[PDB]
Amino acid sequence: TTALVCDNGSGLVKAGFAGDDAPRAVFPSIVGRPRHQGVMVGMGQKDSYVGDEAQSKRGILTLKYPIEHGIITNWDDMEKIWHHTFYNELRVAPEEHPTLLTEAPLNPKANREKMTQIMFETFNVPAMYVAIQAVLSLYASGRTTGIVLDSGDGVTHNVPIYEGYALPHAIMRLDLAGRDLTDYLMKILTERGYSFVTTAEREIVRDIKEKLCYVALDFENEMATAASSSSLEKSYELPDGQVITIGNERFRCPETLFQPSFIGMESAGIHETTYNSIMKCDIDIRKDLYANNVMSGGTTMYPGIADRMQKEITALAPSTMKIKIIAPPERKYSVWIGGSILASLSTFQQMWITKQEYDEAGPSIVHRKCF
Amino acid sequence: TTALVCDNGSGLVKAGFAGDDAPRAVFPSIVGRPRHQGVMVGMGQKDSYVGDEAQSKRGILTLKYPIEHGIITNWDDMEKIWHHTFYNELRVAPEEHPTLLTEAPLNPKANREKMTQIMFETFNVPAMYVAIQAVLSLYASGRTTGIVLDSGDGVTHNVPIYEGYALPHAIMRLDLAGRDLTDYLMKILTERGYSFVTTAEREIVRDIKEKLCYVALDFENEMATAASSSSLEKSYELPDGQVITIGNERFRCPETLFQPSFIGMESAGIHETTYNSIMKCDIDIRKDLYANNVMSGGTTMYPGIADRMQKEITALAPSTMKIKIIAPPERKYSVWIGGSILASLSTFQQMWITKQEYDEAGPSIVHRKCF
Amino acid sequence: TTALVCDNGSGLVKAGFAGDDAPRAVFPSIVGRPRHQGVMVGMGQKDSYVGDEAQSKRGILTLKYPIEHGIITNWDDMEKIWHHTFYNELRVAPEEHPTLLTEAPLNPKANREKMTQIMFETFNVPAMYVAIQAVLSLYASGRTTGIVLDSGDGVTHNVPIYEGYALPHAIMRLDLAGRDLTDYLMKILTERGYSFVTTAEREIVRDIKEKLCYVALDFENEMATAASSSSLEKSYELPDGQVITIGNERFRCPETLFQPSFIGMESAGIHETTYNSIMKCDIDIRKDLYANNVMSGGTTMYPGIADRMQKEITALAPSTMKIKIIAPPERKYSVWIGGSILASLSTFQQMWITKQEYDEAGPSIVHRKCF
Amino acid sequence: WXAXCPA
Amino acid sequence: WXAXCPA
Amino acid sequence: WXAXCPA
Ligand SMILES: Nc1ncnc2c1ncn2[C@@H]1O[C@H](COP(=O)(O)OP(=O)(O)O)[C@@H](O)[C@H]1O
Ligand SMILES: Nc1ncnc2c1ncn2[C@@H]1O[C@H](COP(=O)(O)OP(=O)(O)O)[C@@H](O)[C@H]1O
Ligand SMILES: Nc1ncnc2c1ncn2[C@@H]1O[C@H](COP(=O)(O)OP(=O)(O)O)[C@@H](O)[C@H]1O
Ligand SMILES: [Mg+2]
Ligand SMILES: [Mg+2]
Ligand SMILES: [Mg+2]
Repeated sequence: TTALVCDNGSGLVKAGFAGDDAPRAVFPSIVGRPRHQGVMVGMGQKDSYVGDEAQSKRGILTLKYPIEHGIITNWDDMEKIWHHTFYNELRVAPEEHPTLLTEAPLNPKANREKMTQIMFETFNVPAMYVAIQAVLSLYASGRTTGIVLDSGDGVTHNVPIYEGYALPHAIMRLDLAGRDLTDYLMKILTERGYSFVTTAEREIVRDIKEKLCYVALDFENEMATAASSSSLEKSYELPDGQVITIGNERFRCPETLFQPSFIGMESAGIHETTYNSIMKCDIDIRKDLYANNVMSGGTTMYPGIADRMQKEITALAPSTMKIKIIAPPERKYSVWIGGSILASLSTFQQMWITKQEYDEAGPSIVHRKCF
Repeated sequence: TTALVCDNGSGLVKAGFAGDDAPRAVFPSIVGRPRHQGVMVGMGQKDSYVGDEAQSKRGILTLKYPIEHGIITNWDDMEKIWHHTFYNELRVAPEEHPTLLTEAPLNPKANREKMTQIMFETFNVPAMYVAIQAVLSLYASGRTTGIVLDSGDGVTHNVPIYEGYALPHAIMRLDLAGRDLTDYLMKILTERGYSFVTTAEREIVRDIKEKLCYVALDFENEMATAASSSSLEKSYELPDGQVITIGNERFRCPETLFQPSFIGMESAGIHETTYNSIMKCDIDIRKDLYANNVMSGGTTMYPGIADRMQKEITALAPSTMKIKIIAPPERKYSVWIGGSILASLSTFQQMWITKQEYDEAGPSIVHRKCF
Repeated sequence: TTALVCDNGSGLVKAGFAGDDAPRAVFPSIVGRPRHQGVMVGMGQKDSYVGDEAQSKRGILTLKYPIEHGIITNWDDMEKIWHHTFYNELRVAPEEHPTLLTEAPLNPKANREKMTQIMFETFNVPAMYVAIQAVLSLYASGRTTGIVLDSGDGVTHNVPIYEGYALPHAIMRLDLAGRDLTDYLMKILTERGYSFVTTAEREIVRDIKEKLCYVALDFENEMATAASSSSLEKSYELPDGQVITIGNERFRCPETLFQPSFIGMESAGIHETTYNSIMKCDIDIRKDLYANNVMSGGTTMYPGIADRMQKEITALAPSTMKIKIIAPPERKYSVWIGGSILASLSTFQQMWITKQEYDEAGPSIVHRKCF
Repeated sequence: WXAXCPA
Repeated sequence: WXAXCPA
Repeated sequence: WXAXCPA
C-alpha cells in the first residue's frame, strides 16, 4: 500500500508511514532482560522487554542497546526491535508496505547486507531501501546544496553536498555522540559526588544531560564564572527522591564534542571536522557550503550549540566569507522527515529494491545505493 | 625532617616514615565506642577506642569504619584516627614531617579537599601530597609500564599506565572489595547455620575469610567436587571455643569478585573490568599491558587468584598474546612501599604542597596534582 | 671533511655521507609529542620524540609529519629532525661537512629559501646544495637520457631528461603519493569493517599497505576474481593480537595511482601523466624517452606496478615504439644513491653554495640550482 | 556517596 | 568493529 | 600550500 520509513537510530528508533510530517512512534532502541530471580510472585511474565516497556520498569533489567556507534552488534535484539516496532507500534503487516532504512556513512558492507537479508527473509517487505542519514536530513531541510552535521546517539558524521552531487571523499565520520557524552557525564559527575554505574542509572544520567546540559559560548570564561560562585547551578530530582546539584558539569559534558581530548580521543572537534570537510571540497563549492551549514541529530539540540559552532567556524573560516548555520526546531526528527519526503517522491518509486532483484542477486545487492 | 607516608585505607591504616621497606605500624581503621552501661565498676575509662585497642575489647563496642569504599563518611572519626596514628603509633609530631596520602581514583573532590583542610589546619604539616593507590603500587613494582589492579577493603580500581603515561580515560573503578566479600560470607554462612550479625561477629567472619577462603580455578568443577563429599571442608575455632565447618563457602565468598551478580551487582567481574581497561588504551599499548598485569591490595592475596585471573584474561585476550600476571608477595603493603619510594625521591621534593601554597590558594588547591 | 647527503623525504628521512652505496640512517620523518596526562611515574623524560623513538612509543604520542606533499609546514619540527639526524644518526658536526639536499620540482621558492636559511644559520654548514629528486634518481641509474617517475610519500613528479638536458616544461607533478594511498586504505578498510583513526593506527595502515598491497595487472578482471571467492585474501596481525583479512582492498589501495578519481581528484593516472610528459617533448626525443622509463621512490615498489604501467603506456604509445621500464631493486634509496654519486663528483665541487656567497647574497641565492 | 550508593 | 573500537 | 591544497 503505502511505504513506511523506519529510521533505526543508535539509541532511539523512529518509525512511521511515508508522507507524514512526524514519526508515528518514537521509543528507545533498548532491549532489556530480567536480571534478578524469577521469584514465586508470577502471573504472566516475559523473558525480554523491548522499547518503552523496558525503560518503564528498568529497575529490574539490564538494558542492552542493540546499536551503538551506528552498528548493530546483537542481531537477535535488532530482530526483536524490528518485530516489536512493526507489530506493536505501527501495527501493520511488513509484507504489505515497503520499508526505507537509514544507515550512517562509512559503515561496513557486511552490516547493511545482514540488515537487508534479515528484513527480506524474516519479514516479507515487497521493497526496501537504505539511505544515508545526512542525505535524508538535507532532503528534510528542503535545499539541494549544503553540508549536513548529523550528530546522533552513536555517530556524528558530516556529508557535504553541492547541487545534489554528494562528494564521497570529503565525508568525515566521528564517533563522538550522545552515548559518549552520557558516559563522560557519568564519569565527571563523580567530582561533586553523585555517581551512576548501572544501566538504569545510565538512563538517569542521560535524562540529566538532556534536561540540564548546555554548550557554553566560551569554555574558559564559563568555567571561570562557574568557579566564581555564580548562578550556573541547577537542581535535578532523582526518581529515588534525592535532589542533586550540577555546577560546571553542565557545560563540560557537551564540551567533549569540541574537545575530544577530554575522553582521550585523538580526533578534532566537530567544528574542526566540519571545517576540514568543507576545505576538502572544490574551491568553488566552499563559499556555498559555508553559508548552508545544515545541522541535524539529537545531540545538536544543546542550548547555544549553534552559536558556539558558528563562532568556532568563523574563527577558522576566512573573514570575507559569510557563515550561516541552519538549526531547524525539528532537528530530532529531521532524518525521519527527510526519509518520509524521499519515500513519497514519484521519482524515487523506481529506485526501490524489489524482492525479485534480491532473489536474483542475493543479499549482496545493496551496493548501488551508495550516496 | 623526614617525610612520612600514611596510607589510610578503608579498613586497614598503614603508616610509616619514607625510605623504609615496610610500614612501621599497621592497625585496623576502626573507631569503637562503648555500647553497654558505664556501670559502677569504673576506674579509668575512655569514651572511644581507636585501632587495635578497639578490636582488642570489641565485645563491648560498636566498631564503625570511618572509611569505606574509599570515602570518609565520619570526619571526627578520622580526625581521631589520624591523631591516634601520629601520636601513638609513629610517636612523632606531625608539624615537623610532611605527610603523603593515598586516595582512590574516581573519588569526589570534596573528600580530598576536606582531608587537605583537616591535615593543614588541625595538624601543621609543612607539606603534604595526595597520590593514587595504583600509581604507588606501580612505583613499588619497580616498573614504569603496566596495568595495576588495587583491590583494597572498600574499593577495587584499575589504572593502566604505559611508559609512565597513565590514561585517565581507561580507569575502571569497582565497588567489590573485602567488605563486600565479608558481608557475602556473613550472608552465606547462614546456609550451614553459623550466623554473624554484630560488628564483632563481622570481624570474626572477616578473619574466617582471611584464613580459609580461596579462589577456585574452575567454579563449576569446584562446586561439583564440594557437593560430592570431598575434603574441601576446613574447621575454624570461634573465640568462645565452638568449632565451625566451612564447605563450598570457601570459594563462594571470593567468587563474588569474578561474579558480581552474586550480591545483585550489575557490573562485570574483576577479570572483565581488567580486560576492558587494558583494551580501552591505544592499540599499540596493550602489547605491554597484557604482559604487565600488576596486582596489589589485601583481597588479591587469595590462594589461586593469580591463576584464575590469568586463565580468564587468556580466555578473553587473543590467543597469540602472552598473558603474564605479576603478584609480588608484598601485595598487602605494595601501595605503602610505593609511597615510601616516591616520597624519598629527589625529583618529588618539588611536588609537595607547601603550607604557603595552601594559604595563598585555600583548601581547594589539590587539583593540580591529579593522577 | 667529506660531504654528507641528507634526502629529507616527506615521511622517510634518509641521510649519509657521500660516496657510500646506501644511506647510513633511515628513520621516519615523524615528530611525536605526549598526548595523555602529565605523567604519574616520572623520573627522566622528554617533551618530544623524533624519528624511530617516536614510532617505538607511538601509543602515547600524536605523530605529526612536518613535511606534507614535499612541502615543509612545521619548521620547528623540521629543525628538530635535522638536529636529531645530524647529532644522533650520523653523529657528526654539521659545521664541518657540506650538506646536499633534495627538493621536489615545482615547489614553492619560499620553502627552499627557508630551508636554506635555517640550515645555513642554525647550523654552520660550509656549503649547501639543493637538487631535484628525479635528477638524482637519473644520476643513480647511471644513464644520461630518460624519464624519471619519482613517486615518494608526498609527491609524484615526472622530469624527462635527454642527454643531460632537462626539459623544464614537460615536468608534471602529481600530489598522489604514499600518504594519499594510506588515507584511501584507511577509508576503504571500513568495508570489511577494520577501521583505523589515530595516527598510530595510520602507521599500522601504512604497514598493512607496505606488506600486503599490490598492483593488479587488470583491475576489472582482478576485481571479478576477488569477488568470485578466490585466494586473494591475506591475513595481517595487529599489534594488539587480532588478525584481520584483506580481500579486494589489496589491489584497490594502489589503484588510486592509475585512477585518481577514487578520492575525487581530477588529475589523470601516473601512466597518463607520464605519457603526456613524453608527448610534451620534441618529436626526436620521445623514442629515447619511451625506452628509458626509470622508476624511483618508495611507492613504486608495489608488486606488478612495472608491468601494469608498461601495459598502459604501450596501449597509449604507438605500437611501433618499443616501451621499456627500468625498475632497479634499490628504488627506495635511488634518490639518495644519486645524491651520493653527484656529491662525490670532481666537477660538482665547484657548484656548492659557499658561506661567502650566502653572506654576500643573503638567503635568496638558491635560484640558480634550477634543473 | 550523596546520590547512588551510600557513602 | 572487528578491529579498532569495539562494535 | 597557501592557496589551493593545504600545505
Ligand atoms: N533536548 C535534548 N538535549 C540534549 N540532548 C538530546 C536532546 N534530545 C535528544 N538528545 C540526545 O540525542 C540522542 C539521540 O537523538 P536522535 O538523533 O533523535 O536519535 P538517534 O541518535 O537514534 O538518531 C540521545 O542519546 C539523547 O542523549
Ligand atoms: N591473606 C589474605 N587473604 C585474603 N584476604 C585478605 C588477606 N589479607 C588481607 N585481606 C583482606 O584485605 C582487606 C584490606 O587489606 P589491605 O589492602 O591491606 O587494606 P586496605 O584495603 O585498607 O588497603 C581486608 O579487609 C582483608 O579482608
Ligand atoms: N616495500 C614497499 N611496498 C609498498 N610501499 C612501500 C614499500 N616501501 C616503502 N613504501 C612506501 O613508500 C613511501 C615512502 O618511501 P620513500 O620513497 O623511501 O620515502 P620518501 O617518500 O620520503 O622518499 C612510504 O610511505 C611507504 O608507504
Ligand atoms: Mg540518527
Ligand atoms: Mg589500599
Ligand atoms: Mg622521496
